[PDB]
Amino acid sequence: GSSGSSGQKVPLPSLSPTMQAGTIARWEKKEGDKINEGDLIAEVETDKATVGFESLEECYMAKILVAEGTRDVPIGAIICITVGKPEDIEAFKNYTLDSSAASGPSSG
Repeated sequence: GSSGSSGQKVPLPSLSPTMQAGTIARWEKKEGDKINEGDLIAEVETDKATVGFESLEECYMAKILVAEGTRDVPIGAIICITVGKPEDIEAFKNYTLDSSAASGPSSG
């Protein structure tokens, strides 16, 4: 078809039972920062408390769609992206979900 960008979207995983939405406490890691399985990727604030999202494996921060502090973060809402190499990060440095918006959440 078309082999261009090869990244991985990270859908805000429900770190709770009745978790409907969370808040990106902090991005323990940054863009271009190497991540290792277990290494804290970021913290999420839930009615329960501030949870810690661990990595699923080795990789690097592709893009951080949702920054830290973003409140009202729904479950599944890509929080960040991951790649297999840093040489791709750069390419992902300038990534946008469907280039189309005015001011705020639009989602065409």
